[PDB]
Amino acid sequence: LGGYMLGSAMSRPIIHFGSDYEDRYYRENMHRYPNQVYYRPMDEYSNQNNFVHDCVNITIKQHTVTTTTKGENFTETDVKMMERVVEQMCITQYERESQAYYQR
Repeated sequence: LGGYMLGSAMSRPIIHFGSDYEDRYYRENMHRYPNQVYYRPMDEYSNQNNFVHDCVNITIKQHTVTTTTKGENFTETDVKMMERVVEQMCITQYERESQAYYQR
């Protein structure tokens, strides 16, 4: 875990799934959901979506695994839902730290 880092927090984003009900679905669960996302220090990774991709996957993982071991089976849809919301969160947390690189 401590080879990764958690950074700052934010409020939950808002992301349309193509179903006008699937969008509401996660809304009607959003009391919890992820609210912080896991990365590594800026070093070589430079991409847009591709920085986000692992950032998302590892956050999504840590937010699934423990929940699974509490008896809550997030389906494929529950997990894919989180991946979008974590994408926006990981852009935000990515960029927050790009600004701090420029600030040197």
